[PDB]
Amino acid sequence: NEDICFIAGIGDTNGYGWGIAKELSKRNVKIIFGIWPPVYNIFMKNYKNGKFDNDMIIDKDKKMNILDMLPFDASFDTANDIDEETKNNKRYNMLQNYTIEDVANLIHQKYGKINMLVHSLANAKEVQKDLLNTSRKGYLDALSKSSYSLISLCKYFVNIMKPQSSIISLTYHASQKVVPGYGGGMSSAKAALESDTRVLAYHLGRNYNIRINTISAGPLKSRAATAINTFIDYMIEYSEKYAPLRQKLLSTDIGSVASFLLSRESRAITGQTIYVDNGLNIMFLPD
Amino acid sequence: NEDICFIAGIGDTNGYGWGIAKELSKRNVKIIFGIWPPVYNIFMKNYKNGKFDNDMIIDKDKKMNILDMLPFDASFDTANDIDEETKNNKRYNMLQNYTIEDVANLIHQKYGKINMLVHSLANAKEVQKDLLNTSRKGYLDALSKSSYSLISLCKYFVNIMKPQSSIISLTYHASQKVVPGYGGGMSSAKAALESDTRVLAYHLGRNYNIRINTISAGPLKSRAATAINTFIDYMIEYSEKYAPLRQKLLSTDIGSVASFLLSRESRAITGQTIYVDNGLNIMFLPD
Amino acid sequence: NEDICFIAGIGDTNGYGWGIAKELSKRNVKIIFGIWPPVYNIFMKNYKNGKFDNDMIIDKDKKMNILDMLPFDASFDTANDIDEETKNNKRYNMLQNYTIEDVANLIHQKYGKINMLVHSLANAKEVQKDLLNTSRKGYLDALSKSSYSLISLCKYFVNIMKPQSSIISLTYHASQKVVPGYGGGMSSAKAALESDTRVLAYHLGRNYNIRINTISAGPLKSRAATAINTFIDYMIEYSEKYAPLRQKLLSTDIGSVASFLLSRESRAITGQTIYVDNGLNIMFLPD
Amino acid sequence: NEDICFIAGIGDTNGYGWGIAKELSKRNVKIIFGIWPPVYNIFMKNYKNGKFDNDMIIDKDKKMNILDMLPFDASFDTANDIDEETKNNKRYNMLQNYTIEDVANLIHQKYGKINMLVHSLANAKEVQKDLLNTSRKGYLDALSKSSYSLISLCKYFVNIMKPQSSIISLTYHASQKVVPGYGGGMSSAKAALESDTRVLAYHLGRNYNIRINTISAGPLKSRAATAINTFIDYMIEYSEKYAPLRQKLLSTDIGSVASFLLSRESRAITGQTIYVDNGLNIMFLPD
Ligand SMILES: NC(=O)c1ccc[n+]([C@@H]2O[C@H](COP(=O)([O-])OP(=O)(O)OC[C@H]3O[C@@H](n4cnc5c(N)ncnc54)[C@H](O)[C@@H]3O)[C@@H](O)[C@H]2O)c1
Ligand SMILES: NC(=O)c1ccc[n+]([C@@H]2O[C@H](COP(=O)([O-])OP(=O)(O)OC[C@H]3O[C@@H](n4cnc5c(N)ncnc54)[C@H](O)[C@@H]3O)[C@@H](O)[C@H]2O)c1
Ligand SMILES: NC(=O)c1ccc[n+]([C@@H]2O[C@H](COP(=O)([O-])OP(=O)(O)OC[C@H]3O[C@@H](n4cnc5c(N)ncnc54)[C@H](O)[C@@H]3O)[C@@H](O)[C@H]2O)c1
Ligand SMILES: NC(=O)c1ccc[n+]([C@@H]2O[C@H](COP(=O)([O-])OP(=O)(O)OC[C@H]3O[C@@H](n4cnc5c(N)ncnc54)[C@H](O)[C@@H]3O)[C@@H](O)[C@H]2O)c1
Ligand SMILES: Oc1cc(Cl)ccc1Oc1ccc(Cl)cc1Cl
Ligand SMILES: Oc1cc(Cl)ccc1Oc1ccc(Cl)cc1Cl
Ligand SMILES: Oc1cc(Cl)ccc1Oc1ccc(Cl)cc1Cl
Ligand SMILES: Oc1cc(Cl)ccc1Oc1ccc(Cl)cc1Cl
Repeated sequence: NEDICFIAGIGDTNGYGWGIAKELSKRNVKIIFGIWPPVYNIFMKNYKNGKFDNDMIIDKDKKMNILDMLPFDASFDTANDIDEETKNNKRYNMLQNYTIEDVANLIHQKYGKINMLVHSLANAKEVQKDLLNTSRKGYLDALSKSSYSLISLCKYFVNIMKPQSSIISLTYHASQKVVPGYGGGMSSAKAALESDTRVLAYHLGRNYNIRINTISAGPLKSRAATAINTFIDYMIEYSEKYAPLRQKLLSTDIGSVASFLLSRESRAITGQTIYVDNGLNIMFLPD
Repeated sequence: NEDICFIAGIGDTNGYGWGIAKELSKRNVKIIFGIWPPVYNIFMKNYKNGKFDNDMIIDKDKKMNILDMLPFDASFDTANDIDEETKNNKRYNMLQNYTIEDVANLIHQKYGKINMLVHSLANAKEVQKDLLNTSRKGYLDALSKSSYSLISLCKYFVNIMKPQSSIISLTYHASQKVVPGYGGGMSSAKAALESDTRVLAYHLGRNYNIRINTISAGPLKSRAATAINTFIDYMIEYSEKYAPLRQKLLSTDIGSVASFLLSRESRAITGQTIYVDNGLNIMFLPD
Repeated sequence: NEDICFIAGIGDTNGYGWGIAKELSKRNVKIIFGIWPPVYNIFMKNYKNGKFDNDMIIDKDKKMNILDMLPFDASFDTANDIDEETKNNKRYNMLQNYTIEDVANLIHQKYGKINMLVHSLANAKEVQKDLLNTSRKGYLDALSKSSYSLISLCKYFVNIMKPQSSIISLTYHASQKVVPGYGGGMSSAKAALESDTRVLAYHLGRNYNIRINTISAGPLKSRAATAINTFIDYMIEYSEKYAPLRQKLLSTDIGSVASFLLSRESRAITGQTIYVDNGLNIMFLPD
Repeated sequence: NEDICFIAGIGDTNGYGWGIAKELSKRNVKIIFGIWPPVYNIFMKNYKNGKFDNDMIIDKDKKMNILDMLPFDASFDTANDIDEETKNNKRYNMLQNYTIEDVANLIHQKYGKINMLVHSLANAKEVQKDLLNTSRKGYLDALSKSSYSLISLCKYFVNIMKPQSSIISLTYHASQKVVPGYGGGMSSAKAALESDTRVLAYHLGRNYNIRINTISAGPLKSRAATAINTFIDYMIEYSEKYAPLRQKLLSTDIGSVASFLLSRESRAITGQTIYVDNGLNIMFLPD
């Protein structure tokens, strides 16, 4: 009965955010996209010109249903946080209500309360450097955008969410085991995020009866995966060769798990890291 | 084609087996019950007598569709393995073809290939003794009926299963953290079950493209729970007071997760221990 | 043969840093203290006036041996990071060579290379708030001082350390399980630190043949423990009542583990979180 | 008083038992060997013949001081438990008092109370079969000789131990992550051992103030390793290539950790699985 989900983190149809949007669409959930300003206009132009029409197809006689597309920057908690330089940057100057709090309000004003929230974003200026070579600023940058954004998303979205709502984010196993190449303190950020998921599950469960979990996804060749210098090709080849299930991992494989976790079906699951990675995580060595 | 699930471990309607059966029925999965011989004839009597009618109600829609109900003993792998005493037993004498292999063959003969397997059983003759006071015979019994039974189930059932099939079992957090009353080597059995789940995931995944996972449930006042040392009333009271989600854990809460994990929706998840306990496992201590 | 250890984080003799210093002293390791400027002068004055003389006693006819006491701020990586305001702050104006890099150099110039390094510090402006109420600045503050400080300590100290050197830090179980009261993103910081310990173990082991581990200590009534608002009294009472070993946890209990980990005895252990907490961590519920 | 350690699981000098014996000897611990009857007389022959002389050398200082060497079978708890076949066996007929209880009594009769206990043994009749092809008899054998043996050891040995005593066993990471050749239910046995370590820690800690821990060792080319499926040459080659610390793992590396955990130095550590594998366990995949 009128399910509304806000997917924070979508710049195209090659990431998990898209896969999550498709699977939720299949379940008749109304989709609102939160889009980072640097790519917002290139996203809208593409969409308008029907460049994603093929990607919105679900099976046959069923195509995706996007309720809304909003500019969104998870760096900024409230309008008062936006530094003057960003406020007048070429790509930010034409946009408004793009902070975490302002999007929360905008959504509420326009559609009332929502019941599903997705954290599908991450960033680190120095992802290309290893932990040892990461500067304090670069490290704090990764934690701020990749980790804290989650806590902020919750602080502000819980006011516009109904009890028994569900919140998921996306993580990676480099938090628990060493993955060379996953630098800039991204591993640090994922560890924090998985730990924050537990602490948040406590507060949100007790105070609001809201669930929060995180999906630790396997490798997908998304735009950001390529920014890591290649790393992602190796990860994919390795996973397809050594995982219990040797099959290509699709963004919709994650989508359908996200979808389950966001629905009332998973009402007794909260605070968990759920692995959606073809079982790779359970392996010790290659064979 | 429809789906067929064999559920091994149903003795009444107050356990997880029944709850898993209910949820799969919502999805129109044809259900087959594996019933432990000692309680087979009383179960049949209660069923005939319409004592479960109410518990088989799904909603205005339809009622639980039970394909078949057969006697099943996880203590014996093949007909050869049954001893004199059991063969000579009041309850078993009147029944036949209840060993793991016999049941595989019988299901297959009658209904063909299945695609969903549920291990929802456990036993430990010395459950009421703490680990230090448990005998070798007692300890190996717990592992035999609660642990190996899973490996046996797989070995024999895989020949009668389709590719892309799915298997689940039930575990408890006592495997990972000390739970004082959970004796007799049940903690040990659960630890081995959770690890066996991984190894099996590797084997079944690579060789047959079949998934296996385990659900770590919170407390439910079932026939078996009632036997421990009351242990279960305490566990339930503690969970409902300190879990992130303060709400009654129902057998159907686990059922709906079991249903997801047994469907194609979770095609990318294998070898995992999913926690369905209202988030109790994430807590360090009472708050 | 001339063992030199730099303990970063010591404001008095009530914290772990002191306990680690005593146990290392007992092994004839030369001790250098790194002291945060806000408490440096009050520390020296106390020491000079023999206020710690009782605390330096080890058994009989054996008293602690402190090679040096240096002002140290783990907020600043190099002299170029120190903001002008701090540089002229009442407590910082009379001190110099107190950044991570400058202490590394100072130590090297004065004593040559060292072989043991201890990270025994932590801080968070908003420790009193829960994760949900923690601001972005407060969260980043905790990660910067509590987590990154470790990575920085390593980046700069590896140049002044011999191969087969050992590095330990101190962590807390709130990283893995929820501990209400452990706020400000300290839990976040500890999770990062435990994950960073693994990544660092990889780089330091391969490139320098240096080990790094972390001790997850139980509750101790240190100065900082009291800053958490009481929380620590509850933690201590709980631990003394429910831990496998019901005995008072002493700073020297941690000291002797640190000491082992820093010695060549632990040459095959790296990247690990070692629990020194009277076994509390292994418990699920109170009894 | 001096310390006495019983080491159960010595068959030659190429295993972990011997390495643990060497390191404890450095500390002047009096060593008692528990030797599996099938290899008792060849061990005695080799010893008399001075085949171990070289391996008993500690340094210019002193040589390994072995208090006693007795026949020990972890397959039998008491004299009553030995069957006809074993009683009738070539190797056993000439020996006596080799059951777990008999050995406890005999040590106690001869030397009094001990204070250090080492479980360094394992067995699995079907180790060369993968888990899916392992029989019930095979699986329960692995658990019986490799798992329960620990619980038995404790039950019987605690009466002959001082308060504040310490116990260790050896495990392998195959319990937590899939290691393809580690069959026969050895992975299962190790999983149960690691969990049993926690439960035992609770019981022994509260009731007797006794600690128990387990060491998860990396690969060592021992008699038993040589039997697996060569599995062990691969494990060793992989470990030496990908572990954080690229150096040969020696039995004495584990020995020195065992020695620490068995001393008062580790009074605050219990119920733990300590990893001594050069940090191999922290790696996700080869780099
Ligand atoms: N792709 C993988 O292999 C993989 C594996 C594990 C986890 N993940 C996780 O999945 C999530 C999505 O990553 P992806 O792989 O889909 O890449 P992606 O190309 O989808 O990028 C994520 C999106 O987040 C947006 N974003 C970046 N900074 C933002 C900010 N400050 N505010 C708002 N939005 C911002 C980007 O525009 C981008 O569109 C990430 O959290 C990532 O850590 C990905
Ligand atoms: N009830 C809980 O609180 C709880 C919490 C976590 C996990 N679990 C797990 O869920 C599973 C189901 O148990 P439950 O809690 O529903 O209680 P239950 O008694 O309803 O289920 C146990 C069933 O196993 C059957 N069984 C016993 N020995 C058998 C044998 N040798 N061969 C075949 N069947 C045998 C019994 O007939 C019984 O019906 C168990 O594996 C249990 O470990 C239960
Ligand atoms: N005390 C406990 O109960 C407990 C439990 C688990 C872990 N720990 C960990 O042990 C470590 C030591 O804490 P403690 O309990 O001994 O408290 P403590 O009173 O010893 O405080 C730690 C020291 O670090 C110093 N410090 C703070 N900020 C610094 C900076 N920017 N640069 C340099 N030094 C700085 C402080 O002056 C203080 O003396 C911490 O990392 C803590 O997280 C403590
Ligand atoms: N070797 C490795 O690579 C490795 C890695 C991790 C852990 N471990 C563990 O270390 C321990 C010691 O084994 P190892 O590697 O030194 O090889 P090992 O052969 O030297 O030690 C095993 C010993 O156990 C004894 N034993 C076998 N069955 C017995 C029974 N029923 N009763 C009493 N004793 C019995 C054997 O006589 C043998 O001497 C084992 O528990 C093993 O699981 C070994
Ligand atoms: O978490 C990820 C894991 C993988 Cl294998 C690939 C991509 C991932 O996602 C990111 C990684 C680094 C940065 Cl800076 C940003 C993002 Cl979105
Ligand atoms: O695992 C369980 C956990 C809980 Cl809290 C309650 C019941 C459980 O299930 C069992 C426990 C012991 C035995 Cl002998 C048999 C079963 Cl079916
Ligand atoms: O980690 C700790 C755990 C406990 Cl139980 C007590 C004190 C601890 O140490 C700290 C906690 C918070 C801050 Cl802001 C600084 C420090 Cl040194
Ligand atoms: O646990 C082990 C792990 C490794 Cl890598 C090598 C040897 C090991 O030890 C054993 C393995 C199997 C059996 Cl049947 C008996 C033992 Cl003593």
